[PDB]
Amino acid sequence: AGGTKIFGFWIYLMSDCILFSILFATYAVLVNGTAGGPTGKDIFELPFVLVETFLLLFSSITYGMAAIAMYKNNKSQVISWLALTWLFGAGFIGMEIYEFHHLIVNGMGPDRSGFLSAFFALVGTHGLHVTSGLIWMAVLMVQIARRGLTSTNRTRIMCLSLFWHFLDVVWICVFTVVYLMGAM
Amino acid sequence: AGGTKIFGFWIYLMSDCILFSILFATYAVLVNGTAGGPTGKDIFELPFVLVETFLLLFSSITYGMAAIAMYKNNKSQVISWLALTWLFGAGFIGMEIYEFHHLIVNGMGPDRSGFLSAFFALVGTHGLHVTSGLIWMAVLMVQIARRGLTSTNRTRIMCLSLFWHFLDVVWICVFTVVYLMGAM
Amino acid sequence: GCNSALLDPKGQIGLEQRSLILTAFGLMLIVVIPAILMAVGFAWKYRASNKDAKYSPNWSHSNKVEAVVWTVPILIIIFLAVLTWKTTHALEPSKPLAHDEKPITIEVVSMDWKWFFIYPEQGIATVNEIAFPANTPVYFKVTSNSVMNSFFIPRLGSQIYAMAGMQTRLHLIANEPGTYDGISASYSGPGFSGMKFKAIATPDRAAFDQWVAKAKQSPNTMSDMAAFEKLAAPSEYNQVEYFSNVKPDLFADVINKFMA
Amino acid sequence: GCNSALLDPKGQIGLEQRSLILTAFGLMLIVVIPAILMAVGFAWKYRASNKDAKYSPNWSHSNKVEAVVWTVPILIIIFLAVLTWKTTHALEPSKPLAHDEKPITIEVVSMDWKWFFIYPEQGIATVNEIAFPANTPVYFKVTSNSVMNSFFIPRLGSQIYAMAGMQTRLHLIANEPGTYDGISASYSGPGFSGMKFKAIATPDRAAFDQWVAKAKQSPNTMSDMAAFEKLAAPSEYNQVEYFSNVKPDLFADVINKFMA
Amino acid sequence: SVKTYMTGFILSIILTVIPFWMVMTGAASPAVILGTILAMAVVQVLVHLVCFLHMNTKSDEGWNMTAFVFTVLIIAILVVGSIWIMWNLNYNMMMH
Amino acid sequence: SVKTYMTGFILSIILTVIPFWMVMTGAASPAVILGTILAMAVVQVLVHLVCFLHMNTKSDEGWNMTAFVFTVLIIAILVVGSIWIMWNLNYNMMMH
Amino acid sequence: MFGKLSLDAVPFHEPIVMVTIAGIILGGLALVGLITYFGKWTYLWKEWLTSVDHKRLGIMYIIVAIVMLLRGFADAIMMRSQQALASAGEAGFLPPHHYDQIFTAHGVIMIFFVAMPFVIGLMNLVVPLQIGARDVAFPFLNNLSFWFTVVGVILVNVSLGVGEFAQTGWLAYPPLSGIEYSPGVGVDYWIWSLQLSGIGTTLTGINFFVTILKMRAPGMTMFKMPVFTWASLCANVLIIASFPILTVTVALLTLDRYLGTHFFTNDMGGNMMMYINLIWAWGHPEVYILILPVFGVFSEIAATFSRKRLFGYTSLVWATVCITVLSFIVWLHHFFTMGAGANVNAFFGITTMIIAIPTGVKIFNWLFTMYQGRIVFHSAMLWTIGFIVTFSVGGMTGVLLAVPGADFVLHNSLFLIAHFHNVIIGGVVFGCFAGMTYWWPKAFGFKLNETWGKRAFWFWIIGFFVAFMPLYALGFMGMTRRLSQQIDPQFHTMLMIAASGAVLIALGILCLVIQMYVSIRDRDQNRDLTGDPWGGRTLEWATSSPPPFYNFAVVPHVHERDAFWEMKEKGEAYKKPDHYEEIHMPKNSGAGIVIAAFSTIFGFAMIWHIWWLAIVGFAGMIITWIVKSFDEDVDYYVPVAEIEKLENQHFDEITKAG
Ligand code: HEO
Ligand code: HEM
Ligand SMILES: [Cu+2]
Repeated sequence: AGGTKIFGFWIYLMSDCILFSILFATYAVLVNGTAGGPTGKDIFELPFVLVETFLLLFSSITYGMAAIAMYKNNKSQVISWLALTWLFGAGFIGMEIYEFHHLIVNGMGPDRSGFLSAFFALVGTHGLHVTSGLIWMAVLMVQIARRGLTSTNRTRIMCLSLFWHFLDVVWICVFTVVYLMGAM
Repeated sequence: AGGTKIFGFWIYLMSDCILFSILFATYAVLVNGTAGGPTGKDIFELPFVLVETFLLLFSSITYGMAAIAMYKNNKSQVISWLALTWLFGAGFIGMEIYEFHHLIVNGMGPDRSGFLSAFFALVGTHGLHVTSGLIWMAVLMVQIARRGLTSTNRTRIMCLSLFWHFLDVVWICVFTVVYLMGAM
Repeated sequence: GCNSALLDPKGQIGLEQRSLILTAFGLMLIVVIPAILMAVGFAWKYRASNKDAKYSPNWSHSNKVEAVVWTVPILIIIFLAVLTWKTTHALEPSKPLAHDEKPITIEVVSMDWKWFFIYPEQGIATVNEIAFPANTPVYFKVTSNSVMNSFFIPRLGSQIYAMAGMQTRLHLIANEPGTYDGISASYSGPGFSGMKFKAIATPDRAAFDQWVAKAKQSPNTMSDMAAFEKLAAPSEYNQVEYFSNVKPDLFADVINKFMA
Repeated sequence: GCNSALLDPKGQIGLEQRSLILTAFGLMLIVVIPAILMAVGFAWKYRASNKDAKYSPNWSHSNKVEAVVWTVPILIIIFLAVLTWKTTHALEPSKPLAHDEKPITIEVVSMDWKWFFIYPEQGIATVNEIAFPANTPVYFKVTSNSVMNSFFIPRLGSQIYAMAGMQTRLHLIANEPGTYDGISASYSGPGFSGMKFKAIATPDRAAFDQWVAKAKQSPNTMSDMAAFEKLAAPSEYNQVEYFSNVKPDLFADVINKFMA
Repeated sequence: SVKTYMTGFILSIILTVIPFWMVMTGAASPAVILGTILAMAVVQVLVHLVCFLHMNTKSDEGWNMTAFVFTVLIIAILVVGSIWIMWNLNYNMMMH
Repeated sequence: SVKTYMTGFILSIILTVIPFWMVMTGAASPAVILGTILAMAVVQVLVHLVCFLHMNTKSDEGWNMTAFVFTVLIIAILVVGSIWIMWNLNYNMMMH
Repeated sequence: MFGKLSLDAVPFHEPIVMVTIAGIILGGLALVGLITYFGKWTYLWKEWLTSVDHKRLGIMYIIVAIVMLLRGFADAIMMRSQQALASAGEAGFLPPHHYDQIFTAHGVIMIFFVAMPFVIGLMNLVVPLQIGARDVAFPFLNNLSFWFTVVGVILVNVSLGVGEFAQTGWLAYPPLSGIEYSPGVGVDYWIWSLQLSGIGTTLTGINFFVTILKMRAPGMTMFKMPVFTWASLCANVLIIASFPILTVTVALLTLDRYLGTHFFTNDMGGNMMMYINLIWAWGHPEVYILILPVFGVFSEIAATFSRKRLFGYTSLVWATVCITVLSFIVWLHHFFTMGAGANVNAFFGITTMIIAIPTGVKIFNWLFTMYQGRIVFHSAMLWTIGFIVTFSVGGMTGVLLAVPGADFVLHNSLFLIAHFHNVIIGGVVFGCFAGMTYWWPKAFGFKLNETWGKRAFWFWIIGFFVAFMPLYALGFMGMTRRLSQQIDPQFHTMLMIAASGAVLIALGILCLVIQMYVSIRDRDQNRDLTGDPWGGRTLEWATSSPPPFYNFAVVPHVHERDAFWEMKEKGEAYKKPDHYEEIHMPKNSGAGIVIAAFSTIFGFAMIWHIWWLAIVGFAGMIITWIVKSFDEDVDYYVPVAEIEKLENQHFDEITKAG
């Protein structure tokens, strides 16, 4: 039963891979779109992106430890690891929201240029994906606290593992293409 | 037992297909090779090639009738059809030898130009192939007359069928590429 | 239609395109006609009613039949693809025509629900009309002042798109003098039906010079962007108009309006 | 070799070729070095003598290992193939060099077991020696009077073939003035070892004009095909020779000898 | 059977007669007179193989056909490659 | 196991630190600074998938992997196609 | 109540839209009245409105597709009448402001809400039965997908009632559909309708792709499935790999329209061309999603009615796989006239021409399936023969259009409309009606009236020829698409002939309705007793003509290609199992309709800029999803008694009929 659901979620992640590849192509076409506006070199702070990358990687490792603990048939360990993963994810989302607020207030919003619009679209799509993952972690933790480690709960944890690791892979591609290559 | 021998002869014919394709490529490269000498339009007589094609096709049909007669377990019919096929093949070889003699005597031999050399090579290779087929028919008929329709004889007849039909296919390609296209 | 716009063209490009259409039609017929013929033949000959018809309820694969089925389409596609490559590389609108006469440059700005044309060498402007001498190459530089449009003269030959802040190149030559219809092949809005103009292929140069002189006598002038914007007001079924004085670089300014 | 002909070149084309060699070397090392290291590592660590080594006599497939094995070669070949395409399209010998100075045309006829050079613009001929000013593009038109040869100056850059009745184009520029060795890279017969010449990249133009004037003082002249054929006699280890007067179209006549 | 051989013979007669008659009379544009004769030749090639040709066992109907298909791909590589390479090598040595 | 996750974590730290340090300092030619970071990213992409990513059943080890491979070919078609088409479409509309 | 919505949003003045709204609302009121009078509200709620069951959702897709076909064809009639009147130098009765709305709405409805619902209906109806499964992998996901499609349909219909619809064509090209040139709310209707429909279709694709691979009957290998299952798997692969492109493209356009970004604007460095590429990157796979399953249907029919085994099974499956692979590298053939380089145009032309070979192979396999078989002239077989004849000409015109040289003058001309309508009517709707008449007994337990079916088929084919053959000539004459006013009189005659064709197709549609009515009226005389009306090869015909909510009492064991045909040949087709076992089944869920209602509210609020209502709708969707994620009582167990009773009833029917 779990196998079919996990395979279905894997096919959904492949669909989501196509979804993100289209945004990547759109950004690549509109990378030089900006006219009389800020460029990649002018606004991208590399230390901020490095801190974001390390915190999301810490989130991935903590969730992995949660999956190992679930294989170890322990509830408290899984709850603690999920809490730490959610805290790291919340920190990452906080930094992304702060960066977007700073860009918008300084009159560099998505309505300024094609380049800024494409940048906002891609990073925003990743942001909504990560916040969906965070809401899923919240509902999964409140379900574990009142139901325990059941077959359905194990299947949900495996699906969320696939989702979270996929998001980290997408973020690797994002910082490689958008942030790091732009600031070159 | 017959299956393995027939399959082996089929693979040999595929090797021979590669052999003839190399000569075709060589002729195609050296088609305009002739310098201060006869061209395709100047020497190719289309009626002669039409008579050659019809006589070789008659050879193929008669040999097919021989194969049908062999399936009908009749000796005399197979002998008669093989004799008629050999006569048609001998006629075809006669016309080819006459054409080569006429070309050589008129000072248009293979030592005159690249085009004439390539033409001689391809048509000569086909000629030696057909005369090998004729010698094979001669030995096969003299074997049938003194041994009858045995398993070995049936296998040899099938192999010679494959060989002869392959030669007719090669001649179709030859008159299409060399004779008919040249005279265009 | 025997007397159709595409099957009886007046331009050269039209003639090669018609020849290509007919050759393609011929090549596809050799496979399509047998398909329909065999469909009707097998429907009629092998119906349930017939008793003499051969019944084969276990013959479910044939190597010969499969080989024949696969081969002929492959060969037809190979020949038509070689023809496609040759024609596509030989009928690119962004390619100058091979002719003795020097090409005449026409700039085509596509306003909302109307057509605007500029002769920079002659220094004149027209609305919903063009003119050029017969048997002379014509070089169209096409852009859109607004929403995407499609410059198209069916009889002369190939069409092209007009997009904001982008210049697209096209070449057309007329073999026979006369009047030809020109439309838009891209829906631009309510007044899209309105977009209609006439191409006059004059018998000789002298008629073209007379037409240019007549356009030069227009009281109206297009010297500034303000006049261009005043004309560019949303209007429907605009009549043929003429403008004597034209800014040396108007097409450039129209493109640079969108900073591209 | 650090001070090698190819790893310490003096020509531009040599410099891009050395850079390309080093980049390719670097890209292939990232996969090759681990292969040899793992070979030695698995030979030593997992020998029959070791008892602590993990034994897996049924682990015969791994999806992770197979994915890793397939992926890295594919990526390395993709990057090096993109580099290969760019460099190959940018280092074609049949491509004029981008430089301010006008290229100097040298014709290279490859006689049996010797090298012949013609300066048509300067109207001089040489045997087993060339000269050209430094930081100036040189345009070689190379053909063979006989059996296939290979024109090659290792320090300057790329080589080419010399074939009977066929002109082949090459471009070379020298960044540093001096004397460079030139050989044949195609075995032409017993005297193939003999084929050796010197390329003199003069510090300035004036030295090149002095060399041209010195060649002009040669008592010998190459005005007719009879003199060319007399020189073209089979000879071995031919010394450096000069010829003052040259037929305006000698290279053309040498090619047309084979009617091509 | 005799029927398939007779059908092949008739199709071969037609696909040999038509190209010969077309070329000897110049009944069309040279492009058409080339394309159509090549098409009829390859069909006529297929005609002889489809009818006259027969394999006794029929046992490796999958196999023998696979061998035939592979023998083609190699020819389509070698001939086209040689023609293309020599076209390029002849275009790059002309006195220009 | 914990071992494979820790190994993945260490490799991820290295493959994230090196590109960042290289870009911020301009330690090489821009061509190298692009090629090497792309290589490390795709390796680092593989690193996360090889170690952190893990399937429970492992049952369709043939299948799940086939799905992953196909999802790539489509991306390599769409992204490269879009970039190439837009490069050509932008080169053909410049004021020349 | 807030935002752009007001008393001026409803068109009081325009009579045509008001009489259309009156017709729709009186129809709805009459249907509600009839349902209330018969008191079938409860039955529909527990058995139809909220059913995980695949057969019910399939039948409901068929119902939605049929009812939307009427609106689509009404728009077609109105456009054809307007063109005919405008050709005669008359002002006509449809202003451009209404004609643009009509053709855009017609395109959107007939592509998204007529073809796809019917095709996915057929998939839900037969695919789980054919593979020998009891249900789909994700039943609740299937129910949610149905309700999302219904939400899209509701938004498109209510667009007429309040505000207006998009006037930018059925694909909404960027510069016209931008906020600068389209200030109306129609483009928002288009955006949100297609977004929610796309989400539904993506979920459907994932569901079917998992179901086909994972829940096959034991002993049925991949190369032993019926061809329709192969075609369905290929179509679902295309859906999964394609629909994200549409989702992202529409999301980018709505970001441009709402937050004033510059993705596709003509200024501030926006690249408008990008949108076209992206939409066509999604556009061309979509059409194969419409054409792959129907091919399967015809294959199935070709197997059933020729009374012989299907020809070239391996060739057919390899051809459909080749079509699936090639349908991603050909999209640029939509805009050769954009002005891309000769290299790109030639390459895309060649690769678009290449995909023709597998379709030809499939047509020839069907022809040789009819070669030496006993053909019965049933409605389905007539549909198949008509499909072959029409689709051959359609494909011919298509490969002709795929050449860039021909495309440089035939692009956006009525030749293109003749092509796409020709191939759609030939393949999609023909396969739809063929499947509907072929699988009707497996959905209701009685057969369709053959006389009315044959009349409808003849009317459809003759009407289609008469209506669309003149469009080829008009395309040749240089008349372009989407012309409304002052049409050149030289195009009058052909258009008049087209008008005649239109009314012929109308009669066909009327015939179809009458057929269904009489088929419902005389159900007691045309019942399918044995469960095998036409002697079908596949497992679906093993069950009773009303299939139980559990497809099979015992999951069948398969050893060969045609399972049911081999079972009949061996003489073990109807054998009583020794004992029946308790069957695990999923419960009916009511959360699908709640999520659908919340999504409808969210979409409507987004269109009319009612921000608080949109937030309420989105929060409602997420809260309903989270709440349904809590409860665990989602499945139950069917006892041995009920299974034994139904099986005994079915076997008694077999014995009495046999
Ligand atoms: C059912 C719907 C559907 C399907 C499956 C197809 C599939 C095809 N389409 Fe039609 N298309 C369809 C409906 C449309 N197509 C379109 C766009 C479109 C365009 C671009 C429009 C333009 O250039 O202006 C071309 C050239 C064609 C041609 C074809 C071809 C060659 C195929 C092929 O994939 C299949 C063709 C079938 C064949 C070829 C079978 C016949 C062959 C036989 C029997 C063998 C004979 C052998 C040979 C011909 C070699 N399609 C559009 C966009 C309209 C718009 O712009 O809004 C629509 C709606
Ligand atoms: C049943 C008979 C049908 C008729 C008589 C019909 C008629 C028409 C007409 C007249 C047009 C406008 C063409 C023009 O611009 O001049 C049109 C457009 C269109 N039709 Fe249909 N149609 C029919 C069925 C279908 C079906 C079944 C579909 C889809 C599966 C479909 C899809 C379209 C599309 C996509 C357009 C283009 C809309 C646009 O240009 O924006 N049609 N139809
Ligand atoms: Cu298409």
